[PDB]
Formats: sequence, structure tokens, C-alpha cells
Amino acid sequence: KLLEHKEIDGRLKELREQLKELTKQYEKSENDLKALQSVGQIVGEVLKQLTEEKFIVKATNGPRYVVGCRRQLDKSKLKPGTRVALDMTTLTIMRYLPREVDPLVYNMSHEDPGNVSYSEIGGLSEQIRELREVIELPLTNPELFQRVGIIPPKGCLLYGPPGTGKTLLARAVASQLDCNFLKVVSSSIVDKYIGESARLIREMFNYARDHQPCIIFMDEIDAIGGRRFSEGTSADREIQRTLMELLNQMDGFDTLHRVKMIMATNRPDTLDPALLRPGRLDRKIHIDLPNEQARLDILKIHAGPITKHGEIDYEAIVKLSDGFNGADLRNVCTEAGMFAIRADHDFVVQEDFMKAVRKVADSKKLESKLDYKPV
Amino acid sequence: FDDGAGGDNEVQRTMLELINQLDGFDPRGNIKVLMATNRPDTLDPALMRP
Amino acid sequence: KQIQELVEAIVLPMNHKEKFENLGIQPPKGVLMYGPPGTGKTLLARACAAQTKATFLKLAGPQLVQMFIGDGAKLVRDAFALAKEKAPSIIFIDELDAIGTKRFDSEKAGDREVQRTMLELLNQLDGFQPNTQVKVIAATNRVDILDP
Ligand SMILES: Nc1ncnc2c1ncn2[C@@H]1O[C@H](COP(=O)(O)OP(=O)(O)OP(O)(O)=S)[C@@H](O)[C@H]1O
Repeated sequence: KLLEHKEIDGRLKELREQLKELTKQYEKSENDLKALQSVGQIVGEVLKQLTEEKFIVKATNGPRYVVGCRRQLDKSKLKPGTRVALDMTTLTIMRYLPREVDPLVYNMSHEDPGNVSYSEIGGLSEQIRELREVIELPLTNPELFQRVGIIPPKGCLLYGPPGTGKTLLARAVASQLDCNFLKVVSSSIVDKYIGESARLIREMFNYARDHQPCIIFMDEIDAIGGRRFSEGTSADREIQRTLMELLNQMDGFDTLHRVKMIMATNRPDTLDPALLRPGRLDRKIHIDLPNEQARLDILKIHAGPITKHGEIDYEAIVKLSDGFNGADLRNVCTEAGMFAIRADHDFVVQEDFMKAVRKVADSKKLESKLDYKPV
Repeated sequence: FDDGAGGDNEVQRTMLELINQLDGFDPRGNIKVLMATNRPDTLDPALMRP
Repeated sequence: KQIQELVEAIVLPMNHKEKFENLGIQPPKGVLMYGPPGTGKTLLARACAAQTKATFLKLAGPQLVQMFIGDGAKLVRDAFALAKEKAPSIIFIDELDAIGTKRFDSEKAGDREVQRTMLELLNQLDGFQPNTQVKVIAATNRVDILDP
């Protein structure tokens, strides 16, 4: 009988909620009008510490200045190398920032994928154990090597076949360990301003040594688009001085805190004898193709995501194909899946595998210069 | 002409622009172009094509 | 066999994704043409434009070379957004070498937006932002100008 108290409480709910929400957005947008006090700044980077209260900043289009802080902007934080926000009129420092530059360091840094198992293809005989010693064990205990007093194993070279001991079967224990696994495809050091090579060597290490036991990995040591010439015209000491400054900031002169080098390639032709000394490549290692039963391994792990009957002759594909590549067995699985797409079947029959044997192992045979070992 | 010296290349960018707007993907039309060179062996086979 | 590879590996993702899902595989991302400059490369992209209707998108090479700086990377992102709006994306670029250059190892100068459009093209393209509705067509004259 008194629903006009609820027609007044409903007027309260609706009208007060709507006017309060409109005036609440008007409160935050009156604060956006109050941002006509917060009217702009400049941004520069500290280039040096001039005096304890002065700094030289970098206008990004041009000139360099003398600034101070606001009052309490932590003058120890503003080291040369930080980025600050600069005042508009007084031009002095207002607020620190992060950032840094070109993503050719970044797109090789943390685009880095991982394998869904330790056995992504197979053949983990020396792999698990010796890679385990060269990375994980002195990072767990440096004092064992401090019975001798030397840095951790200076890193193998995964050489052999291009593709079972080159890029595949490189990230086996890396999937398990997961500490500081970056990528360096070594084309990102051959720069434009050619002395940025050593600067990006500093940018490699001085960004790496955070995840403290670092993984210095380098696929394809001398990589740029194309092939390579010999000890004549300009197929020259770019590699040598670049690689010796690599080895400079790897070990020898400068390193810190149980960083593990890992080199992995067989493509380059020109390499340093001083690369090949004990102390920078103290241990090295070799990889066979398969031993024909690692063929069975890489096939039985390549026989993964395939609908079948369970009748796929592994001996026929192992012995009848000769690819010697997990990527070759990848192509085998791919084209056998396409020949189940052909003839319209969900299952990949063993004869689709032999069609893959035929077509893939014949298109496989359109290659020359099937051998690679430096020096 | 390009290997690890990295010098003069922008004219080649202009010339590839010329090939792009010249021929292939809706070329000229009622336009008859005569060219001349003393050096045929310094040409590009991105214009040698009939 | 090149028509086989072309149609049967690009147009079948346009019509049969589940046929990859019934078997448990994954269609390739990135298809590249190369060879001598007379065998017909643009013709295959035009045969795609004819015999398929899944939003053919040309893209000319030195059009991406910019002077008002910052336009070509935005333009490539616009191209992938626009072809994303019509989800099966037939995407072709001719003379990829004219925008994907061997990074020249020399000082004192350099055009920059070739690198900017290159980084953003590889960014929008593959690796970062993966998507199964990108059908990458590209044709060039030469191969040893390109980047690994
Ligand atoms: N199978 C073919 N049948 C008919 N004409 C063909 C065939 N293959 C090539 N052509 C001819 O060759 C030319 C097409 O090749 P191009 O237009 O050069 O392709 P493309 O993309 O320009 O190659 P480049 O490397 O960029 S010059 C035209 O004159 C076509 O008529």
C-alpha cells in the first residue's frame, strides 16, 4: 500500500545512480581537465654525471644540455645509461624510465621456443650426460671446480650432419633445464656500422648475465645470407676479429659467474685456431648421423601425431629411406599425411609412408655438397 | 653490383621502382618507349625480358 | 608439380582445415617462389587470383619504400588486418628482395625504413603473431640478396 516509498527509493536508485555515475565520469574527466596542469614533458637519456647534481642529457633530435633533478630523484639511480623525463621549461630531469633499442637483439633473445620432450627426435647417449656436465653440474656447485680454480666447461661444438647435429637435437636438455636459453643465429652481429659488432657482443653478454647461470648458445657461427669464399678478397677477417672479440667477452679476459658457452654448427669454413684452444673450447664433441637405430628412434618419435592402424613398418622406412635428418622424417610424415589427404583417408597407411619414401627420398636427392666440417 | 662493400644502391631502388611501375601488373598502354645503350652487357635481365 | 604444390598446399587450407585436424598435422606458413626471371612467377599469383576467390591481395615491392617515414610498416599491418577482415587471406608480394635486403655492412649512411618494413613484415608475417589464416605468396628473381 506504501509502494510510493519504493517509487521514491527507486527514484533514489535510478536517478542517484545515473547522476552519480555521470558526475563520477565527470569527476574523472574533471581530473582529465586537471591534466591541463600536467602539461607535457620532454624525454632524454643521461649521457654522463657532470657533477653530483648535474647531468648531460640527450635530446633525441639534437643537442645536449646541463640539467638537475627535481629535488629527490635519487641521483645514484640516474647513472649514465638511464632514460629520464625532462622538464619543458626548466628542462631538468623529472622522471626515470626504462627502455632500450633494436629488436635484432630481442627477436633472437626470447622468441626462443622449446621442445615438448627431452627426446624430440632421439639419440641422447652422450647428449644428456655430457651436456648435463657442461651446463648444469658446476652451476650447482662451482667449488668442485674451485678445487682446481677454473671456469665451467668451455663448451662443445655440435658438428656433424647438417640437421641431426646442427639445429635439431640441440635443445634436448635445454627443454629440461630452462635457465638462460637464448638464441644467437650469429647473423645479428654482422652489422651495418661494422663496429656495432663488438657493441652487440657487449649487448649479448651484459643482457645475458641476469639469469645467473647463462647459456651462451650460438647456432651457425658464421652466418650471413649466401655462401662463402676463401683466403683472398673479402671473405676475410671480419670473422676473425669479430670471433676473437666474441671469445674475448666469452672467456679468457672477461666473463663472470658460471656462464656456459655452447657452440653448435658445421657450416662455417673460416675459423680461428685460437678458437680451437683448450681454455675457450676446452671440450668438443661429435655427432653421427643416426647409427640406424637412432633412425628407429627419430622415426618412432616422428611416428607421433599420425592416425594409423599400428602396422607401420619401421624397418622398411628406416632401411629403405636414407635421409639422415629429423627434418627428413618430418617431411616423410608431412607428405604421408598429404597422401592420406590425397585419396581421402583419416589414417596414414603404410603405403602412404612408402609413397613418402619414394617422392621425398627422390626430391631429397636434388642436393650436392653433402659434407661440412670446419678445419 | 652489390657485395660486402655497401656503397651506391639507391639508384637501383629507383630503377626497380621504374620496373615496377613500368611492366607487370597493368603496364603502360598506348605508350611506345625507345631505349638506347652502348653497353648491352651491363643491363638487367629484369628488362631484358620480352 | 608446381601447380600441384601451389593449389594442393594453399587452397586446401582455404577449404580443409579439419582435414589437417583429422590427421593431426599443421599447414605450412610461408611459400616462396624463386628462379629465372622468365618462367612465369606473377602468372601463378594471377592464377591464384582467378581460380580462387579467398581475397587475393597483391602487394608491390618498391611501393613499400617510403619517404614520409613510418608508412610502410603501418601499411603492411593494415594489409594483414584488412585480409584478416576477410579471414582466408591470399597474400602476395612481388620483389621481396626490394624490401628484404642483405643488411649492408658499411658505415656513414643508410636508408632506414627498409629495415623498419622488414622487421614489421617478419613480425606481422610469422614467428610472433602466428595464425592459420595467412597464405604467404612471394616471388623474387634472386636468392642471395636475402636474409636468413
Ligand atoms: N606456362 C606459361 N604459359 C604461358 N606463358 C608463360 C608461361 N610461363 C611464362 N609465361 C610468359 O612469361 C611471362 C610471365 O613471366 P613473368 O611476368 O616474368 O613472371 P614474373 O613474376 O615477372 O617473373 P620475374 O622474375 O618477376 S621477371 C609472360 O610473358 C608470360 O606469357
